[PDB]
Amino acid sequence: MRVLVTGGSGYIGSHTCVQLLQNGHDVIILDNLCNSKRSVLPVIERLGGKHPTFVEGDIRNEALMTEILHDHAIDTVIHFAGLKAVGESVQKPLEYYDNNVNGTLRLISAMRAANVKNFIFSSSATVYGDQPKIPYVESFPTGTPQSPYGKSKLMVEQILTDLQKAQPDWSIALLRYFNPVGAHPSGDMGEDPQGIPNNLMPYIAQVAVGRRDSLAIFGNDYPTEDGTGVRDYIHVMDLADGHVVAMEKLANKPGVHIYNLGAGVGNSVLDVVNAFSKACGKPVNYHFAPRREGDLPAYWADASKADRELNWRVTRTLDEMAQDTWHWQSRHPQGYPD
Amino acid sequence: MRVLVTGGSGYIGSHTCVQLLQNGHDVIILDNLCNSKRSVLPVIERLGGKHPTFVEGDIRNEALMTEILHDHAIDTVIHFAGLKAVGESVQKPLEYYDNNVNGTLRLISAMRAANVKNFIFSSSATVYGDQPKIPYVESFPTGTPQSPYGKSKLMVEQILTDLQKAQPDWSIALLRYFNPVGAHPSGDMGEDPQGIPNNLMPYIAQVAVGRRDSLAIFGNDYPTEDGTGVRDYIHVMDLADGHVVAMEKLANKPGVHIYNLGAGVGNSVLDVVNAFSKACGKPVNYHFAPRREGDLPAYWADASKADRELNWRVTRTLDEMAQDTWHWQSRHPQGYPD
Ligand SMILES: NC(=O)c1ccc[n+]([C@@H]2O[C@H](COP(=O)([O-])OP(=O)(O)OC[C@H]3O[C@@H](n4cnc5c(N)ncnc54)[C@H](O)[C@@H]3O)[C@@H](O)[C@H]2O)c1
Ligand SMILES: NC(=O)c1ccc[n+]([C@@H]2O[C@H](COP(=O)([O-])OP(=O)(O)OC[C@H]3O[C@@H](n4cnc5c(N)ncnc54)[C@H](O)[C@@H]3O)[C@@H](O)[C@H]2O)c1
Ligand SMILES: O=c1ccn([C@@H]2O[C@H](COP(=O)(O)OP(=O)(O)O[C@H]3O[C@H](CO)[C@@H](O)[C@H](O)[C@@H]3O)[C@@H](O)[C@H]2O)c(=O)[nH]1
Ligand SMILES: O=c1ccn([C@@H]2O[C@H](COP(=O)(O)OP(=O)(O)O[C@H]3O[C@H](CO)[C@@H](O)[C@H](O)[C@@H]3O)[C@@H](O)[C@H]2O)c(=O)[nH]1
Ligand code: NA
Ligand code: NA
Ligand code: NA
Ligand code: NA
Ligand code: NA
Ligand code: NA
Repeated sequence: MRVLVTGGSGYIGSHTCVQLLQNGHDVIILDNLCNSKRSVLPVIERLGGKHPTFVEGDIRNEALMTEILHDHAIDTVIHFAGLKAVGESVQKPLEYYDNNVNGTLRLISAMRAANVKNFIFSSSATVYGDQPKIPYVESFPTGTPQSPYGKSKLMVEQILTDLQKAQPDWSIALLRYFNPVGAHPSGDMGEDPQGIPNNLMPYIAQVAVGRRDSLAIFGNDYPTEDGTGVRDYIHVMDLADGHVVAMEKLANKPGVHIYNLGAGVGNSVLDVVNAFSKACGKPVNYHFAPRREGDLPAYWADASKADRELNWRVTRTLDEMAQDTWHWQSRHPQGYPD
Repeated sequence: MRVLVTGGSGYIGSHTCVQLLQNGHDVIILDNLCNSKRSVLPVIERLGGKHPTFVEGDIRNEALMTEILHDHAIDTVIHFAGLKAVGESVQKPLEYYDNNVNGTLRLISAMRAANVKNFIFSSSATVYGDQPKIPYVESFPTGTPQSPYGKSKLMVEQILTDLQKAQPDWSIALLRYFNPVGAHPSGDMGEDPQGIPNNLMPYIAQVAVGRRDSLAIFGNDYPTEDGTGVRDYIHVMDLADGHVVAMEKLANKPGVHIYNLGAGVGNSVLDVVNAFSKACGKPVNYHFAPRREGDLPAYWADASKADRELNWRVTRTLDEMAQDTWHWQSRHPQGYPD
């Protein structure tokens, strides 16, 4: 298939592009490079074994989106582009609503203009809100996310759902990600955050590489087995594969197809730290700090639906996630080159 | 004060502009004329007794909004511009999200750019969703509106709230309207819908003027006193006055000030019909049809908060609403001239 991958040079998108190319699809990447570098391009082509076309541009530019869609005879669009720092979203809400809500709106408006009707959206478990019932199931009603970022994802899901109702021939997948971690097994592609990493895995990796002192563990008084927060970590390669399958199986299948993409099990902060210490060959330094504002104690996905309907399930383990992260971190301590 | 009134040539905005001018404020109207005519301009100035500047343009045009704000040294913005047909929103969701969500976002982004920090937003009781508890109180958590239009209003309220949190010097009023009806007492300004009117009052008026056959009363089996739906109708002049007071009293008062603007009492469809028959001097023809998809049986506002905090309450009655509507309808059967 001919697929436009917005945000294709970013963390999740880069890995997904490699898997798509490996499956022989024709890939066009659209990215504004605000949170990624052109230096990943050659890696995607190498690892993917096929050349992906790259277009530098912004999803907010509807005219350009329309032109790309038409120009490349796109059949389906996988939408990863957006802003995603939770804390920053609190500080700079407008930028989040503009990039995520308006950005997706401009993109789907371009699709309508170009007669493209297959879409895959990067959603998040944040949409479940403060749900006491765990694991989270797609049949649960959504809640109210506590950050502008989380809200922006739920708003997009709603707009997409209304769009599908109005244009019933569309096939739209709402893929709710849990906690993406890991890196391509080659150790040559991975997450390359700029500045202070906000997520657990990269933070741990930077502590391990000797860039950071100690991992601050946000809270040790949670009602969990070891007192630390519990989450569903999913290897980026398993996520990538899930996108390829969703794209291939849902194309031209009208509806709003919602799937949680997670491992279906929870792991604590200590569990993750322990796995990383093992992977890097030295104890990861850490300390206990106060609970992070708004975090829940524990949640993970119920991934039965995707297994049943798409025959998809994760295959990489927690150790692999840690190992692959360390390999990338260690092989490319400065990330992608400028 | 220097106030930019978006959507100022529309139904509610025109009346509000007259009241503002009467209070000696400097008014700049911004409207794209998609649902109004320049012919109302002269009426606003005449009835307002002062000239309001008019700018033809779209709230989606951030650069233009910024320029206007600066150019006119605006102190506060009252935002009425947007799309508001419920049924159409179901059929054309994108247009609604673009005009309402992106439109407001572009406008407030322009405000930030121009250092304007006082805002008044046209919200709706639709934000309460399917709330069994009536009357509706501002302290109730919001619900889930059932149309793209309703959702778009709740999304905007959320974005505005996050914006205020991020820029705490802002003063933002979220004015939740119930059912605006009525017309200026002069009979020379009023609601001028194009095509089939979607709301009860104008529909009744068109039946009365002899344009329409019969009023279809959506449902007669509701658990209400007469079996017809019950709502909170508020005279557009009372609404107008509430906007002037909110603007004057909340300017420079940091926070998110939420107020329901309603009469605080419910009236049935029959009650409204009866009032209109009385006003026009002939029985209004009507019949019973099936319930309208998604309508609730009965709801009205709890307007105590606005009374207490702003010393505002409605003063026009249901008969006045009907009388004023008939006077306008009858004096200007073709509405505003092309
Ligand atoms: N990583 C996670 O923990 C997480 C959790 C849930 C959901 N998501 C979502 O998955 C998607 C991918 O996340 P990621 O971890 O790969 O992040 P990322 O920052 O690595 O990837 C996003 C990419 O989008 C690009 N981009 C940003 N705004 C753009 C715009 N307006 N126009 C064009 N390109 C633009 C960035 O330059 C970057 O390459 C995002 O939508 C994110 O919100 C990620
Ligand atoms: N009338 C009601 O029953 C009702 C109920 C709740 C809330 N509201 C809200 O109150 C506000 C006023 O409603 P109204 O009854 O006066 O409607 P209206 O249609 O008469 O007024 C809206 C005005 O906005 C203008 N406009 C529309 N899109 C625009 C854009 N992108 N840029 C610039 N101008 C634009 C239209 O030309 C029109 O003059 C709207 O936000 C509406 O959603 C009205
Ligand atoms: O320095 C750190 C970072 C994280 N944590 C803890 O580790 C867990 C995972 O934290 P992380 O920030 O990586 O993800 P979250 O589970 O809090 O958030 C998930 O959901 C939000 C949206 O709600 C996304 O933005 C994130 O990328 C992620 O998918 C949590 O228990 C957090 O308290 C620490 O103790 N120290
Ligand atoms: O031809 C008509 C029109 C309306 N009605 C009835 O009259 C009442 C008022 O209907 P209307 O459509 O005017 O307003 P609503 O109360 O249904 O909707 C209110 O809330 C929505 C948002 O949810 C706004 O868009 C509307 O302008 C209005 O403020 C309802 O019981 C409706 O069933 C009829 O019986 N026949
Ligand atoms: Na339709
Ligand atoms: Na960063
Ligand atoms: Na670097
Ligand atoms: Na802040
Ligand atoms: Na109309
Ligand atoms: Na007319």
